[PDB]
Amino acid sequence: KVFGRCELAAAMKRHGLDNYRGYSLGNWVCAAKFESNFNTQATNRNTDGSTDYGILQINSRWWCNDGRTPGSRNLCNIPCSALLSSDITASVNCAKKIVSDGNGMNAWVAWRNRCKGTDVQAWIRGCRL
Ligand SMILES: [Cl-]
Ligand SMILES: [Cl-]
Ligand code: NA
Repeated sequence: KVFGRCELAAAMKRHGLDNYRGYSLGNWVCAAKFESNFNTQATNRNTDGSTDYGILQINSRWWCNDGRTPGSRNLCNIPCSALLSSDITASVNCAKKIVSDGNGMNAWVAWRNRCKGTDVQAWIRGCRL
């Protein structure tokens, strides 16, 4: 599913991401925009053989099992394919574990490089939330 900007903002808010660990909703929408272009089916392979999955591009080296990342952990205890659903629940629940592990949203490279320190509230402007 390719989410609209306000549609995704509303779904993220319903799933408890607004101000989760101090990150306002706009940070999460901005991160999703630049990680996946709001596409739940996005996948991208990394140089170490791991793959990033879903709207928030969660990495198989640590967070999910895709059966093809040797020596990897599955800290969210999910198959990576669950992160590609039109239902963002699995992605949100796993993102909450990631953002809580000490490094905050810096775990998302696109957030650090394209959202951090910008007016992220612009990403939810005009939305009925
Ligand atoms: Cl915001
Ligand atoms: Cl933080
Ligand atoms: Na894994």
